[PDB]
Amino acid sequence: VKVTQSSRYLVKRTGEKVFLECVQDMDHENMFWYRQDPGLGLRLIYFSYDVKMKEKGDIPEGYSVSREKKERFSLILESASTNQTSMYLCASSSTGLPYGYTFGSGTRLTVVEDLNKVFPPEVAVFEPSEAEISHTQKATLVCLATGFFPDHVELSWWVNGKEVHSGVCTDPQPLKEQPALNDSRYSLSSRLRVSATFWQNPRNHFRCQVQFYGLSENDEWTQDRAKPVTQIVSAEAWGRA
Amino acid sequence: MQSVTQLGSHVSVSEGALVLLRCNYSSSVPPYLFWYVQYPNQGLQLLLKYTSAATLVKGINGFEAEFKKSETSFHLTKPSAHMSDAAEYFCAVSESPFGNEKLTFGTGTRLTIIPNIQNPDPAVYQLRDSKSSDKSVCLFTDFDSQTNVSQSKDSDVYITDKCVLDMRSMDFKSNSAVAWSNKSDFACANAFNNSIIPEDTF
Repeated sequence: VKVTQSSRYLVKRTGEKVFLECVQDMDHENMFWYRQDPGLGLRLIYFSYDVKMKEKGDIPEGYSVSREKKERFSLILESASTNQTSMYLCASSSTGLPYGYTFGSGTRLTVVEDLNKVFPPEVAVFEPSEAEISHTQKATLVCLATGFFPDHVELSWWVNGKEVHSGVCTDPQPLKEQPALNDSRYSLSSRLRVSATFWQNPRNHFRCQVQFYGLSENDEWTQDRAKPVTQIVSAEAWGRA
Repeated sequence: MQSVTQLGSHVSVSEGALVLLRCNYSSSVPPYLFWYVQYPNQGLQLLLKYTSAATLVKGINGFEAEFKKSETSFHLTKPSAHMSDAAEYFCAVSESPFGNEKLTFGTGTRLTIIPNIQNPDPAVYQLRDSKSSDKSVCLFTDFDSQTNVSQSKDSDVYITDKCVLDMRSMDFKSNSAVAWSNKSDFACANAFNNSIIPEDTF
């Protein structure tokens, strides 16, 4: 009772033809592909009400679809443009059951006019200001993630091997490292706040983790530098007296 | 199930205040309506649905909506907003009583909740972790939500907007923005600048 999409992000070049799959284990007759854009909510591209059937949504232009088996629903972009840059959402449902839609969990796709522009993030951590600690008896560590294109990162915090959610804020949007360049690179920051005693106890471990999603192994380059593949870049710091 | 609109793509309300998210529909046939919420990181999830089973529908996370046929509306409300309500919200409509057959969504309302900072001691602080290379971040923190951080002017200096962290176990929340540059003539004590409080400590 899950609907799974094939990849959670993907990167592709202008003019290329793109294939996303969706799959579901509930024996559902109905499957739908939407896309999601800020300001525009969800817009239905295509749907299918049985194996081999298809029907245009409100915005099929540029797309084509393929329902081969009862379990699969593929969406196909005839030729990538930057207005197909979006979050793609699959959903499935049953004609008979009274349960409605089950949604997949997205695939973000970004389309660029030049594959050489994608980079991982370098991840630094900054340790608290001594002056905060004394004035408040708390301790804010800051993480920067920098030098990433495209904006595909997922930043988490880890404290003695267990991830944490209390005491954290991350920028909802990153800022543009270079605000003129059309395909400018990106930076993101987060914060982790803890009582200063926690910070003043070198038995405690903190790590800033930044999962990036770039090129898949199939993609093709040879610039001298590492192939910018999906990866986790961390940084860390220990407690301090 | 013909169409839907959500007037107000962005609502910001104080923690504890009334939440109201608009939804209006047109339908040539009998409509069935649905509200979905999408939390920052995760996917879409049913908050509530209307079926011709009663007028005032009650849903998850403390929400409610009224199906008012005489205005073509199904507005989402919650009397007292919680930090954890921050999310994007979508109204949909279907011709099927269960939402099996195609849903038409509206355009979304982004909900932002404004923390009530209790005892603010605003300050700018210098952090440098001594791995020290192309390094010096400045933290402006513990300010009141009255205060907004304005963008950069020197285009080679970076400020991030304010963010809100909550140390649940100490029923304590606090706002912060970060600023940084590699430039040698750059100082925390003159890095932030705008809509800024005199009592800022250093």
